[PDB]
Amino acid sequence: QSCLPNWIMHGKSCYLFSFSGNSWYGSKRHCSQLGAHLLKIDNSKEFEFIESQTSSHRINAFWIGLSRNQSEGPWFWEDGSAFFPNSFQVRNAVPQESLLHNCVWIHGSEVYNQICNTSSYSICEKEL
Amino acid sequence: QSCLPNWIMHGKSCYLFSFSGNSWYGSKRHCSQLGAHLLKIDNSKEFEFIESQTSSHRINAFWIGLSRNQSEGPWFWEDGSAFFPNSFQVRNAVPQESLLHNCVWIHGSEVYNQICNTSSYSICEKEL
Ligand SMILES: [Mg+2]
Ligand SMILES: [Mg+2]
Repeated sequence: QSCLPNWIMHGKSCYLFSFSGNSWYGSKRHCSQLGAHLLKIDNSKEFEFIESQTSSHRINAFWIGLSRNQSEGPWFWEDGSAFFPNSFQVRNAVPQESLLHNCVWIHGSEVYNQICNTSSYSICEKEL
Repeated sequence: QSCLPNWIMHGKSCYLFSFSGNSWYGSKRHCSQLGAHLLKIDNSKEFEFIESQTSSHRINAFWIGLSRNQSEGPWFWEDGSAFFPNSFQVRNAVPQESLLHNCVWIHGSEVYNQICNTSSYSICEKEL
């Protein structure tokens, strides 16, 4: 099958590495504007491809589709599907106390929680 | 190592799939201006990575670093290196007489010679 201009084909989907700063919120709207969603990392195969591109773009971090309503709350993907530490675990980045670290980005080969209104790059996914 | 934003690491190189129309000439100067060069396909492993991308963007063709000086002359890569058909053969799909189909692009999975001032997309490559 085919992907759109500037989107990368891999596996069961097309991905767009958006080198443009936005909140997680804005990054979520952008992907959806394009008929897509924030990157769901389903399994280690898909993590491996993602990590090959995120680790060659170290200067940037990339919001993904993982979040939680609040600090005590479970992580969930965009489709509402539950999170499994089948590919990565979320590294708690919080310096001290915080109720705001409720959105997830990837940097290099690691995944961190960050403040949702923080500026970062992003990855969009669209299933073939 | 690292690639420039909007470029893609694979094997020993960074690649720019450029979704913008240009003659082979302009594609060549656009690549060189980025400190790169039009795609050189060294082998099957590399050809398979490129074709994974070009086959999912079939609405258009991609200029590469292959071209010749006259119709009855050998193909060479930008670095002035010899063409050998270790990875692909150049398909001649030329419907009438022509002294001008002297530049090479990839379209889908296949490689074709074409008139050089023709507008299509391009691929830049930058070795690691
Ligand atoms: Mg996925
Ligand atoms: Mg090469």
